[PDB]
Amino acid sequence: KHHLTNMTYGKMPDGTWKLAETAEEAHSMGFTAIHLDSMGWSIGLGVIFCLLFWIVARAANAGVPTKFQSAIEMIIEFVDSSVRDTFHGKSRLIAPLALTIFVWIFLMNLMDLIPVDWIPQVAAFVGANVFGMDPHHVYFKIVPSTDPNITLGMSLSVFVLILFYSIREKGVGGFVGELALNPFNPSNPVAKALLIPVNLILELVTFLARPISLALRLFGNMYAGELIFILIALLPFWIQWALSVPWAIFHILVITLQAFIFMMLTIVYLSMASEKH
Amino acid sequence: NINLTLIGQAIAFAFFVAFCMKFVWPPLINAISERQRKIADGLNAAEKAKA
Amino acid sequence: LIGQAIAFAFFVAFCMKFVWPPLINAISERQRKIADGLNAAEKAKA
Amino acid sequence: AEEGDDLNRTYGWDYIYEPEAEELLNGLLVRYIESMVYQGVIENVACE
Amino acid sequence: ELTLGLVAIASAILIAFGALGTAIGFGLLGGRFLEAVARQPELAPQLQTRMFLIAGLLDAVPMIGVGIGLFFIFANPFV
Amino acid sequence: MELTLGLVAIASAILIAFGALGTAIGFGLLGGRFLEAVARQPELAPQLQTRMFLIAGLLDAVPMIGVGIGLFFIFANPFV
Amino acid sequence: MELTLGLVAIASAILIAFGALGTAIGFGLLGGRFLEAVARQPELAPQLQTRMFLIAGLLDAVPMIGVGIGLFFIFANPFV
Amino acid sequence: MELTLGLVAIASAILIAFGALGTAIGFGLLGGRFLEAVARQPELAPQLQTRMFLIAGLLDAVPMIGVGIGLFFIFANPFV
Amino acid sequence: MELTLGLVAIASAILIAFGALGTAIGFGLLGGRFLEAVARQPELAPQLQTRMFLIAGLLDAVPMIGVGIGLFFIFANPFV
Amino acid sequence: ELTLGLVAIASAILIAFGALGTAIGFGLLGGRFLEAVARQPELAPQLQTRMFLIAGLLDAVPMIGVGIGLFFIFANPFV
Amino acid sequence: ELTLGLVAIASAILIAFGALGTAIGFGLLGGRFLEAVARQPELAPQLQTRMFLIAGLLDAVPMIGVGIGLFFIFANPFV
Amino acid sequence: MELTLGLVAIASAILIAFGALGTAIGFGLLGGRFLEAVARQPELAPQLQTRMFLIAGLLDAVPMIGVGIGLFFIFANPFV
Amino acid sequence: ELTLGLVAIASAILIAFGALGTAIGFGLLGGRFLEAVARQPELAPQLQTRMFLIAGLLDAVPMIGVGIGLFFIFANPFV
Amino acid sequence: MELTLGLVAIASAILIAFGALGTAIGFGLLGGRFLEAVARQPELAPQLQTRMFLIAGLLDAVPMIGVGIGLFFIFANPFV
Amino acid sequence: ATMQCDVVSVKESIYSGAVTMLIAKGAGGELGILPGHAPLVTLLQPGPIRVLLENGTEEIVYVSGGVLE
Repeated sequence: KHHLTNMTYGKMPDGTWKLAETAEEAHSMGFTAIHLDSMGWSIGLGVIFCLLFWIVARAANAGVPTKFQSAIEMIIEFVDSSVRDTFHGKSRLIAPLALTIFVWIFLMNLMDLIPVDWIPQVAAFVGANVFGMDPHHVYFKIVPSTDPNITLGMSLSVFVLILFYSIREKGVGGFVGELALNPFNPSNPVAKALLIPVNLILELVTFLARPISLALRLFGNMYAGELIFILIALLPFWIQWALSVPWAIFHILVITLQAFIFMMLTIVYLSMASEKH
Repeated sequence: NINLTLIGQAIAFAFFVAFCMKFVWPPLINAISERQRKIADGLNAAEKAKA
Repeated sequence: LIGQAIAFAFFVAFCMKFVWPPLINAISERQRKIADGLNAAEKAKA
Repeated sequence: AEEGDDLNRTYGWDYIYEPEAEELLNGLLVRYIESMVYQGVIENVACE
Repeated sequence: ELTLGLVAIASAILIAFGALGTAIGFGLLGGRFLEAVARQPELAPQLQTRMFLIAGLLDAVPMIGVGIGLFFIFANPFV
Repeated sequence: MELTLGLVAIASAILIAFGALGTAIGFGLLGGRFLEAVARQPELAPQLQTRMFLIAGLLDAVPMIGVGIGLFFIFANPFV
Repeated sequence: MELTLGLVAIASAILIAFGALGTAIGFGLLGGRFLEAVARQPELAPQLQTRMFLIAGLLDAVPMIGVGIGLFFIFANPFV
Repeated sequence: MELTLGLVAIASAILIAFGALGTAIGFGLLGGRFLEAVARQPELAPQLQTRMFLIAGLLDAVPMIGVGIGLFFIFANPFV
Repeated sequence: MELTLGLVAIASAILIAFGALGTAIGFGLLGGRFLEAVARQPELAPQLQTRMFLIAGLLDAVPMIGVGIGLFFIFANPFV
Repeated sequence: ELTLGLVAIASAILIAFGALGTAIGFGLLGGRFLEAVARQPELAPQLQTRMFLIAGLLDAVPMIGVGIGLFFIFANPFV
Repeated sequence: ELTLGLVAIASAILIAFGALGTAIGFGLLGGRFLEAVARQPELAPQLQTRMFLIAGLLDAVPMIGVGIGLFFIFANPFV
Repeated sequence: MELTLGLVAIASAILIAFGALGTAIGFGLLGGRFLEAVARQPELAPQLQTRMFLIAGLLDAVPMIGVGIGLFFIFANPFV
Repeated sequence: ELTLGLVAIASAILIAFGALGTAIGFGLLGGRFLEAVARQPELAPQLQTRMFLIAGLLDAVPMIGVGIGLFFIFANPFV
Repeated sequence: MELTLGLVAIASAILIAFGALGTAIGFGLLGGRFLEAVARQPELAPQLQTRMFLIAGLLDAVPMIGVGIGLFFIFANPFV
Repeated sequence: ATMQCDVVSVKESIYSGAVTMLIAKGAGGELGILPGHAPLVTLLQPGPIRVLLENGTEEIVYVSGGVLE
């Protein structure tokens, strides 16, 4: 366990499958310049649903479908109903947006239900097969997606869509404008710090902070999940593992919840931006 | 040691899928069958009304 | 920092690529709902 | 007069008063008096 | 040396703790105000007006605290 | 030398923000109940407003004293 | 001394600011219910305000006591 | 030993503070219901005000005890 | 040593400090609800008051015990 | 030196939050107890019955803190 | 040396504040419990059953904390 | 050295203690309203209990994060 | 190195403390607004709009504290 | 050096703990009225899960933010 | 189960029978009613009333003013 603890210390806090362009690819450098090179795993995990739904798209019908196709139309009907009846901005491809981002955050949090330690104790054969083992002993084994940079990209993508609408409703002038109920102060220096600076930071940071919060929503929740898995790793045999199961159940219950509220608030921002002023 | 931990995980997943089968399948299955049956009923109503 | 930007740009392309199919899947169901209404109309006409 | 009679206990169960009990009781008294008047009208019509 | 850290701590308190005051008080006010408008939907204008009035009456002390903290952050005393 | 300066600054600021709650919460409660009252009887909105100012002038003084003491410390703290 | 000068500053801030909330919160709690009573009883307001001020004065005694203690510590601190 | 002076000064500040908070907050709690009831039942105002005084003094006793301990330690600090 | 003497004094003070504060607030809420109920029940004063005395005696037992320990320390400080 | 003051403060806060919790929990119990008794002058015995039934349930962990504090004062830790 | 009082006061914090959380939570519970059980006396037993449910579900974490404090005392880690 | 050890021990205490408080409060708040609801609708008790369990599981999440990290510091002894 | 831990603790305050404030505030808003929309489901959407307005009203200064903490962490405006 | 490590450990500990507290209180505030409304209108189940989901999302904003960055400190102290 | 519901005006009753669901617009809160429910009284908005039997059908009655026990 103790050496296993050291391996765990090395392994999970890795960055993008320990990848860094113009440098090495398994133990390149702690916190040096690098790029994201694990998101592709989740991208393909999404292409999985892409094909799974191309199945139903080509095997589309009006009658009774097979069980899996019936469940797919369950989910499609459900999500379309939710997005439309909640609210719609411009009826331009918003619903496909919402449904795909739903299922993506769903899956991207989902895979974590697998063991952290089965991945290395299996892929050790492949690591010894190609590209060394000692940097793999440091950190080179794949980890279920846990980088926040995917969250940052998604959040900024949403923010870009928000900006695109805000210019398409052209409310940017009023969007910079804000409601300030703080006009006066009884003394000179406090009024000096009041007039320009107080309201300027007010109109600046408000909408800026939100997407940051959303990205860290995703990251912190999924991160908390992986860390619980990590603590489960100890007690190799004296435990009966009978108490990790209930937390795992609860975590599963959560997964859907954060994913859903995430795409909710996505819709909420799209709605408010698609509204006047 | 390592085998012991991995086997503990496997037994855990056994208990999971035991409860996953018992608790997760029925509601989804029932909803699927119910909608399939009710859609069939709507179509039969259409045919009957046509005749 | 570069990975952040690549994740940004690259997720959106995938969503755009998958956009037509979801809409197609969504429409294909409304027709089933339409049939019940048509049957009701036929009963009313009868 | 049967408002202090015909009773033998105060029920440990009671209703919760969604509006103020005062205004509720006032509206009650309104309806009760109106109903009394109505039935009296009925009776005198029969007598006629 | 340490004086800078203590000044930073004080400013953090100055801005954060009154941020609680605004948050909590506005929470109570929002709850009650929504209750009131639920009573009379038609009186929403004057309700919102009173809400603006009281909220503007509120934030003055938070404004003072945050301004003083920002002053330390840019121009601390006791250098 | 760090001791007195840092402690004076800390004490002043805590005086201020701790009053920040004082005013914030006191005013929040008063305003919530004022809204309840105007919801019930909107007729007396200005009279209840008058009583509201009657309370507003009554709740804020000591926090203002704390504010003044803090400002005194900022400008010329009486100490060594 | 500078150590203990800051210590006295801290104790003074405790007393003064702490009274600031004690009074502010007591007053807000008072005023909320007071507005409630005004709403229900728009006639009994005079004696309402009299009892209000009576109990409020009953409230802030120890608070002003602490304020005096703190300002005593500011001007003419003890244990010199 | 000045460190010990600051110790005991802060302790006394805490004592007198907690007494002040108990007084202020409890008094607000009572007064809310006092005014509410008296507005409801102005008739019982004498009896109920009597009970109000009966309980108000019934509240602040140990607060006063702490206040006295702190004041004495200001005048005659123990353990010197 | 004198550091430890000041620490023991801090502990002894602070114990009764929270004790008084908590007991005061407990009586505050408890008595406020007393005034409510007895105002709603002008006839049930005696039995209600009897219950009130019972519960008031029941409230602050452990608090007075801690106060006794604090006074024990004040007269006879242990762990010298 | 230091360990003595540490354990003294530890026992003090033990008993101190114990007493705080006891007092405020008792107040919360009593308030609703008394209002219910006012509404229901009849069932005062069984109300008192359940009242103590839950009061004894209440002060358990505070009593544990009392035991811990008394043990520390009499039979302290290592120092 | 200092570690002794440090871990002792950590344990004291755990157990004492756990007592706070318990006591005050059960006070909040019992208030509305008394209300409801007074409103519907006939349901008192099953109401008690739900109370037992939530009572068990309620204060487990304080028990965990107090036990960990006791281990920290006797079977002291950080040695 | 002992400074860091005391720091980590106190941190571990923090993590469990505060979370315990928060879950206690959420629990009590749900319990009062749950029981009063069951009193209101003594019929649909199953799904009431159902929603109650679901939101209860919803509650403790971040506090369980905290307790996990506390035990992480207890046994893994990071930075130790 | 001391100032580093000082500012780290200061940022801890800066964000967590306002976190408490926001969490409780929006909890109260949710409870009250939920009650209201239950009362008039027919009046849900515009009331939701009001709620969004007040949500933007409250969250301003807590976000400011978060931003100050982030500024300090990325670049302490001190040694 | 290790002292600053304990410093950041404490910062993170209190950070995550405070986040847990805020969430553990906000969830309770929500759930109370949630169950109450459910008791009022059993039929409105869909809208009430809807709103409850919405608000639960709106609530947790800052707490687990600070949680995440604090654990980042645990793995990568954002300094030497 | 179901439970008796009696729609009575001063002139006469309107509807009677044992039922298990009811929709009513109270002076304050809108109210849904089920058998065994805790005893309650309140004033009613002058609007329509919907009551649901266990036969998969729900009656309607239009009411102007009145009280519910």
